[PDB]
Amino acid sequence: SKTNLIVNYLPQNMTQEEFRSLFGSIGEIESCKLVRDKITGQSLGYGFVNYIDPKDAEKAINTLNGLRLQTKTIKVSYARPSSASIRDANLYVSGLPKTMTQKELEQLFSQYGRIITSRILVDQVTGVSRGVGFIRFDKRIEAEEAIKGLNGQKPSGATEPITVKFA
RNA sequence: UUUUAUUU
Repeated sequence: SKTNLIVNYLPQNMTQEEFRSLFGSIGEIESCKLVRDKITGQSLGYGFVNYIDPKDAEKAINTLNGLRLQTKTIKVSYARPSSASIRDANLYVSGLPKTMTQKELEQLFSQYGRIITSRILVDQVTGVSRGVGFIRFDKRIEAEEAIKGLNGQKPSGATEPITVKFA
């Protein structure tokens, strides 16, 4: 992209100043905002940082992505243009082979469009896949095509069919 | 039904 970044998985405790302070260390910022609920005013867990120099936006991703703050591992990536087309493109998937890895889940779903995030939920005990997860596409239309194409289908080698629906 | 919460 260029100069605008979206930072996800920010801890609920991180303030607007600590946010600007953390990213301001990379280089000059034209603007940045820790997004908060319109009514409660509480952090929504993500924010945006727009640098003056695109080289610093690149440095921010290279140096800050994966930084562990409190219980989170933040993600820093390029913010795609604010368009209604990228909204509601999150899918909840279930019935996946428990042997399936995130790499395979994304290869399966990538046929339908650019994947923003993907995750396989694991048992909060032994760490065994639950065969359930999420896939967030770039465009809502791509998620629509993935539902039509994969909902109720059996992914190569799978003995059981998977379920795909909007989160 | 997520590192609850990826477009201010």
